[PDB]
Amino acid sequence: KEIEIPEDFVKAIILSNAHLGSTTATTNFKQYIYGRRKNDLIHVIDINEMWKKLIIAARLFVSIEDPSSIIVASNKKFGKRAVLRFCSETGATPLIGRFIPGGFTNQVINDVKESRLVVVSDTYADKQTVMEASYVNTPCIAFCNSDNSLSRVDVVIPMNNRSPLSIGCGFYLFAKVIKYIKGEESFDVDVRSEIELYFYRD
Amino acid sequence: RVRNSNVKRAAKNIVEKYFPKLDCDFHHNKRVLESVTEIQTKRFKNQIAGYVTHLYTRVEKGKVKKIFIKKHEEERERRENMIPSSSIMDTEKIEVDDITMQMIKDYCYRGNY
Amino acid sequence: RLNEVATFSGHKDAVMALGTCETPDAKLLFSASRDRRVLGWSLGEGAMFGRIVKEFTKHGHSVNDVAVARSGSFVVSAGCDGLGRIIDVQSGERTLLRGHESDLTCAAINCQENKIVTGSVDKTLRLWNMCGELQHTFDAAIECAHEDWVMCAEFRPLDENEVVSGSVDGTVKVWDIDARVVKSTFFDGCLGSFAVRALALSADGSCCAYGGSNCKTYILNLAESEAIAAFETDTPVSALAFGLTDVILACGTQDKIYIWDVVSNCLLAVADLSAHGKRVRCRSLVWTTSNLIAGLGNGKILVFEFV
Amino acid sequence: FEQRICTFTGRPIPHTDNASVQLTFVELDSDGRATDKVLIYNVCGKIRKDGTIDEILTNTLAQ
RNA sequence: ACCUGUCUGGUUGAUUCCGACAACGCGUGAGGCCUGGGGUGCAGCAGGCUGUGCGACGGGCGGCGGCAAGCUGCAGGAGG
Repeated sequence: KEIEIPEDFVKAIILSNAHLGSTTATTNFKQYIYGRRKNDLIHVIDINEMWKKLIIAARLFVSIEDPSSIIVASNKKFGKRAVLRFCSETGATPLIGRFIPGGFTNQVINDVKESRLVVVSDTYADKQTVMEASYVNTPCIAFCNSDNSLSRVDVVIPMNNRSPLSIGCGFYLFAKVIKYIKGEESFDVDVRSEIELYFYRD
Repeated sequence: RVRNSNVKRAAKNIVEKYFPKLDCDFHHNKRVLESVTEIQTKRFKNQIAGYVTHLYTRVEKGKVKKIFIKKHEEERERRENMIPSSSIMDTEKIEVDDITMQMIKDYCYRGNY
Repeated sequence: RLNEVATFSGHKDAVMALGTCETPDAKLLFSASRDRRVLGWSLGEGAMFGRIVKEFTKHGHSVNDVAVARSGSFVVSAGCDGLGRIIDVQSGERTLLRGHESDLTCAAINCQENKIVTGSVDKTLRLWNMCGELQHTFDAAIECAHEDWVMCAEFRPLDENEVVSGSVDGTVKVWDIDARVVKSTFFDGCLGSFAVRALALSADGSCCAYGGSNCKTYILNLAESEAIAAFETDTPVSALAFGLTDVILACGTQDKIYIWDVVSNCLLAVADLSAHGKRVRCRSLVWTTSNLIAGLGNGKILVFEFV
Repeated sequence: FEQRICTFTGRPIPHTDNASVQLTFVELDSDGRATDKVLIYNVCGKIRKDGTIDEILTNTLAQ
């Protein structure tokens, strides 16, 4: 069967303005669109399509033996704690800020591990990582906006990344399904206290 | 004059390894440097210990984004834990605009324009 | 309830130490500073008050501490060149102390003016008597001796020969020197961020205090070897003295002057020095019988009257 | 000698292609938990860089 | 072939550095350095001599620039 969204989780993404998608949508994105707002010219994203791409991304995440091999990256400073609260929780390796090019190809540098998956916050902001992953046969999940490019991305999570809470909500929910996939924690999470660690407050 | 990478990368390491033993006054800041390093020539000590004070002034303001000090994240995580006014409780009967409610017609709650 | 009465002309750099003496009807003040000179200040009648009386300018570098005798016959200088000196203020002539390796930090004289302790950054605090005779070095031969610089050291007054010693590791190590063995070593009242920079002793010798680089001051009674109370400070407090004829403390930090009542363990008054300079930093305030006198990192020496 | 047939195109994966990616997916239980068996997926190079690898993998995994 | 590294910009006497960056790390040169010059601490000895150190780093302050590098004025100082 299909897993249903909690009313707890869908409470988050409306005030995340994750369904407040973008003004422009590509034809690769139109299946993630139920409609567009005729008032603000903003495409509103399907939540049901957003949730099922999360569980496929969670399915692809756990399939590797070690989650620490997965190198998750975010260029912007909005997702700095969104990837920091993620990797303490999921047990992955974080990459924050500018991804140094050649980070997967050049073997003189050994700061991190050789990736078996990468997931990025934005292909616009981390175009260097999604290209460098394709040089080393490494898969790429990505959060992808309505205007964003999706080439060299295996799994698109249709969600907004131009809000400080938005990737903080998305990296939260992607961490929520992961232990739900393992059965480590159910949806009994009480979002009152957890998601604010992912949130970018300054 | 402009210091070089032989001085700046050196003085970056001194303030990073040995931050609490330092102070804003230069002559005390040099007195730690003979005690804790081995620098041969006395001019080049003054090159390093001068830039240590030029670092320790702006790391006292916390301006540099590179270096990382044990005291300065434990003070930061106190600032990180904001007493949370998350709007999930603050929003009651959520006003969602006219077409945004129509996509949630299968399973819905808190209906407002 | 503190009033800044007057100021001195003073040096052109940071005053490291202040000190006075009880003489027959004269109150000298000796102000050690960073421009390699130590001045002598009189405080008698108001026209005579604040006028330079003595001056010693033959040190090599910053006079990091100075020590004035309770008799007042002589003044012990502690300099960063590495050689302490015992200056006879009437003669103007000095002896030398050659024992330390480098950059002598602190000095103190006995109640009975027999011996003097000098502490430095070479992990040593070496004792001299009144002639220049290196009696003992207390580096590593005695166990529980601190493994970094000694920033401050004083004598316990009513006690015969007990010496207190603050250090960079935060351990205020106090010992009887009668037999060369350590009595106690404190740490936050219980027995390099934590780094005590200056300490004070009471008149009765029981009450004692030490500030630090941990933005904290700890006030303790050495006879019980127990902490009386603790008092918190905004910046890494450096200056510290003790009030005369009352159980009253006065701390000086990078910007402010905290006058903390001991027996009431509450803050009586605060004076801020931000009006004077930006790189103002109060180092080594000291009390007189009339009113307490506090020196500053720019060079001015400020006089305050307490209520 | 053997060459990986790409699942979605049906074409063989080209010779020494770096964009070619192995894709692993655990089967999902009825309540949504992970299972020990794994869907194993072969992906050609050019279908990634076209960006068309997304929408095909949506409909294949929807089955 | 070559290019990037070795740079839009800012900076420096300096490819000196800040910074953004398909580059990352290094190396020469530059700097550091060595000699003389001024200030004085100690020591030794006798148009005074020569050892040993200290002393200045652009440190402090004000204004520009701010991840800034730095520039510039003044104080202090024998010396900027």
